[PDB]
Amino acid sequence: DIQMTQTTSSLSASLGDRVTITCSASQGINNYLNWYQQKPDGTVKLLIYYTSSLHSGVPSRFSGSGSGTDYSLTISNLEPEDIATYYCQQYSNLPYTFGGGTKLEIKRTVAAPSVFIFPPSDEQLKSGTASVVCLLNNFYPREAKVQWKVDNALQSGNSQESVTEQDSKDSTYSLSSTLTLSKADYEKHKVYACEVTHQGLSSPVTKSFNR
Amino acid sequence: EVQLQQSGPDLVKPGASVKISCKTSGYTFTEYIMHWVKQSHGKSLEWIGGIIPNNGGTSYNQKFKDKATMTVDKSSSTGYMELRSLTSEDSAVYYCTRREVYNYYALDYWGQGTLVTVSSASTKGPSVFPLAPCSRSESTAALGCLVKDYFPEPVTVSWNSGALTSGVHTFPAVLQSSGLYSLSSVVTVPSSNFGTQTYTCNVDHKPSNTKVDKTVERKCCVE
Repeated sequence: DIQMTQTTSSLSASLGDRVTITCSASQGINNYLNWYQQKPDGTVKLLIYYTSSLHSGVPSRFSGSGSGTDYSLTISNLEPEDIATYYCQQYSNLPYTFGGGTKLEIKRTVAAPSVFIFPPSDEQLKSGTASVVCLLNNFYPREAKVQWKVDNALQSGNSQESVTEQDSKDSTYSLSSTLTLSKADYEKHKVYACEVTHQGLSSPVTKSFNR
Repeated sequence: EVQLQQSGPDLVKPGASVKISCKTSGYTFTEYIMHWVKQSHGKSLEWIGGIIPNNGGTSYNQKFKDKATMTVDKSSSTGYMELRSLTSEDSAVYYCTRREVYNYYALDYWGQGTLVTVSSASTKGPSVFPLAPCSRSESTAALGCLVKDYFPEPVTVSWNSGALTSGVHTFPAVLQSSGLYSLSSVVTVPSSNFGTQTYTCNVDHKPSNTKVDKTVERKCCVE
């Protein structure tokens, strides 16, 4: 076999909104359907069993519905701690099968990042590589442009970004941009600048240091 | 409290086998069926199989009949799953779970997961560098640790031996062109509170048996 389909794998919702996650089975599963919540840290919890029975300790904002092939998990009023991936699972037949999951993207009010720049440590430099790090802390939405400038020359192809999962309390993201240079290239330049563009910023913010 | 405590991450060679443990506590082991679940890259969930701890009877997903073997040790309340003839398709997170009966069956408790990486590449422990500003007076200050050039995933990072959690962001690892991983862990503090502590990141890389503490020097003084 029974295929469980969660057609919508990425679902946007606003805090306080009603949210509906849908699952369809390839054949009737006679209400033998459970829902699980997986947090960004990989922890899994049972929410709903046998279509509509709330697991003890689960908030009453969670409910389940459906029959035959078509099942839904409904969050009556979305809270920031609900950021997670939701999976359905049938136990009508062996093998037990799971839907592909639905990850929430929580919509909150715009917040600009606070920006920080870190030079490489001597401890790293002595081994022949320099990492320069730019941090964008606690912002929304996810879209941000981070441009490196070295002695006022725009850089390309020598940085990598990483982004946290949305925070369970404030629904924000944080992002690192890491510029990687050889020691020799690092010591050839003076000014290292991180330029940040974001919806919450009325003009771009630059953080910089002099070597 | 019911707990399913899984064994640590494991790097293993293609063709080898690996055995994952699930040590249970806080309930009568023999009274609940244990099920195992695989989560790959794509975060797709698969049911592998289950075992009746009371008599050792097993049910397998036919996709896993030639891959997995489930066993129990009743005396230590522990389930085991052994995966044989490993390929890179077996790189995944593996969960143990308990089945509750309410014939309404659900997996009511889940272990923390075990990341198995199947690779020919050798383990390498991370180098841990301080992230500290060139200089100070804003409303927040940031500092961090750069956890560079390790294989395989994962690493764990705490601050001040788990005493500092508020305002910590530990980034997901990025795969570098070198085929080694790197991440940063940062913490922000309100400027007024910055001086109220020291900042030490604690980095654990189990596959290399690496444990590193790095104190990020605040630079408070001036001559």
